[PDB]
Amino acid sequence: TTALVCDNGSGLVKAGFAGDDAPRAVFPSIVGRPRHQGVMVGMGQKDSYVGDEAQSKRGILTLKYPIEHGIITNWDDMEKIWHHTFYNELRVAPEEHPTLLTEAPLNPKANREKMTQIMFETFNVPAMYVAIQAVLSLYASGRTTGIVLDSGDGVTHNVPIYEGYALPHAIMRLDLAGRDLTDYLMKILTERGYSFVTTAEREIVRDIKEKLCYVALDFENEMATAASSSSLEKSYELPDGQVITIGNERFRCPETLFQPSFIGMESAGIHETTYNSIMKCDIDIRKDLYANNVLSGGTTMYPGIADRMQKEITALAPSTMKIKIIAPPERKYSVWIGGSILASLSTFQQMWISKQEYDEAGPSIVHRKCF
Amino acid sequence: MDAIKKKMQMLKLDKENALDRAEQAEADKKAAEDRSKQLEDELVSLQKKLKGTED
Amino acid sequence: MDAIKKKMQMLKLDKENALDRAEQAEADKKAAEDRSKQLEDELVSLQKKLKGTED
Amino acid sequence: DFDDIHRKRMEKDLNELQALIEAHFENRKKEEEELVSLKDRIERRRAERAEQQRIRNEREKERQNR
Ligand SMILES: Nc1ncnc2c1ncn2[C@@H]1O[C@H](COP(=O)(O)OP(=O)(O)O)[C@@H](O)[C@H]1O
Ligand SMILES: [Mg+2]
Repeated sequence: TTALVCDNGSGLVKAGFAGDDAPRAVFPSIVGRPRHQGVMVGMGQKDSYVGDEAQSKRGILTLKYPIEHGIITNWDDMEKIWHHTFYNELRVAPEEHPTLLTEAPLNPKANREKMTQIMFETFNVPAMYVAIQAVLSLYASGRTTGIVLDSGDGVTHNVPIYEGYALPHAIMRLDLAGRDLTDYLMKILTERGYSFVTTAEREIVRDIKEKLCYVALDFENEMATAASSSSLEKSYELPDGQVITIGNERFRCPETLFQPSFIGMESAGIHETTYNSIMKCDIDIRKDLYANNVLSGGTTMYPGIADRMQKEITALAPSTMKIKIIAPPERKYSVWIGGSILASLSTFQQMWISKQEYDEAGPSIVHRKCF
Repeated sequence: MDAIKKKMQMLKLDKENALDRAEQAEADKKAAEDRSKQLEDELVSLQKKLKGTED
Repeated sequence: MDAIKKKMQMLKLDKENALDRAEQAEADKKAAEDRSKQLEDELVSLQKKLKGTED
Repeated sequence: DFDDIHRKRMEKDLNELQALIEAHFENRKKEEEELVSLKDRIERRRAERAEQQRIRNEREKERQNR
C-alpha cells in the first residue's frame, strides 16, 4: 500500500500520500473553543473547530496553537488535530497506512516517545517512522551534501550534512522563527496607532506580514530612505475596511532574523549561526558546504532574503570561497516533498518501526536502531 | 499576474546558471594560465642551468 | 505594457553576456592548456639533453 | 542523484510556461470581449427600460392630475 507522509510542523500541517509533488491538504494547526454564550438553539454548534474551519469562524473563537516551539505542549489538542487530518482532510483510515512524521532536531525525548505511543495506540497505524526535518529538505533539493537552514514557523535549525554523513556536533538550533516575527510586527504596528490584541487578530497581523514585509538588502540605507521619501508606504485593507499604511515597519519586522537583539534575544542572526555551524565542521568539507548552502522552510520566503544572506556570508567567509545560496521556488513544501521522496524509496522500506517491534520494546524503541 | 511571474523566474534561473558558468570558466582560465606561466619559468631556469653546465 | 519588455530584454542580455564571456574564457583555457602541454614536452627533452651534457 | 533535476525542472521550464500562456489567452478571449459586449447589451436594455418608465410615468401623471 501507500504511505502517509504527514508533517506536523508548527503553524501549517502538511499531509499527503507518498509519491506526489505537493501535499494534498494544507491547513493551519489551530484548535479554537468558542468563548461567548450562544443563544440560538439547534444551530448545531460544536465544542471545538479545528483546522481550516476555525480560520473562518475566528471572530468568536479563541484559537490556540498546540505546538509552541517544535515541542508539543497540549497533547489532547494535537491528538484532535491528527484525527482531523486523517479522517476529514484525507479520508483514509490509519489502520492500513504507514506514517512518516517529522521532528525538529534537539527536541525533548518525551515528545517523540509520546508521539509514537499515540500513533501506535490510538490511531493504530501499521508502522511509523520519525525523521529529522532538515534531511528531508536536503532530499528535495536532489543534493547529497550541503548545510540546510530550515527556518520554519516554530524553530529555526541549521543541520550541516556531507556526503550523507550528518555532523551531530554542528547542529545549531535557534528558537527565533515566524511566530516571533508575527509578535514583533504586532508590537511595532502600535507605533502608528493600530492595536491588535485578540488571538484572532494575530492572524490578521500574520497576513500583513506575509503580503507586505520584505528583507532589506542594506538596513541603514533603507532606514534612511524610508525616513525621507514615501515610496515605500504600502497600504492594506483590513477584514472590515479602514485601510492601514505600513511605512518602515515593512523591512523592520523580518530584520529581526539577522539581529535577534530586536526582540531581546542574545544570540546572533541567521546570517552568523550558519557561518558558525560551518566553522565547527572539519577543515576539508568547508568549501562544499559554502557552495551548497540550502534554504528551506516557510519563513525563508521573504522577498530579497537570498541576496541579503549571501551578502552577509560573503562578508564573513574568506574571500576565495564561492558562496552560493540554493533557494528553490517550492521552498514552503520542501520538507514534505523530501518526505515523499524518502517514503517512496525501496531501500528505505525496511526501516519502518513495525508494530510487533513496538510491542516488544515499548515506546522507547524510537531512540534505538530504528531512529 | 500568474504566468508572467513564472516566466520571469525561468529567465532568472537562466541568468544565475549562465553567470555562474561564466565566473567558473574565468576562474579556470586564471588557474590554467598561471600553471602555464609557472611551467615556462621553470623551463627558463632549466635553460640557464644548462648554460652554466655548458660553461 | 512597459515593465515586462525592458526587464525581459535586460535579463536575456545578461544571460547572453554571461554565455559569451564563458565561451571566451573556455577557449583561452583550452589554448593555454595546449601550450602548457607543449612546454612540458619541450622541458622533458631539455632535461634529457642537460643530463647528457652533465654526463 | 542530481540526474532527476533535469527531468523535473526542464519539463515545467517550457510546458508550464506554454500552458499558462495558453490559459491566459483563452481566459482573456472568453472573458473581456464577452463582458464588454454583454454590458453594452444590458445598457441598451436599461435605456429601453428608462424610456418605458418615462412614458408610463408621464401618462399616469397626465391622467391622475386632478
Ligand atoms: N509567502 C510568505 N512570505 C512570508 N512569510 C511566510 C510566507 N508563507 C509563510 N510564511 C511564514 O511561515 C510560516 C509557515 O511556515 P511553515 O514552513 O509552514 O512552518 P512549519 O515548518 O511548521 O510547516 C507562517 O507562519 C508565516 O509566518
Ligand atoms: Mg518545517
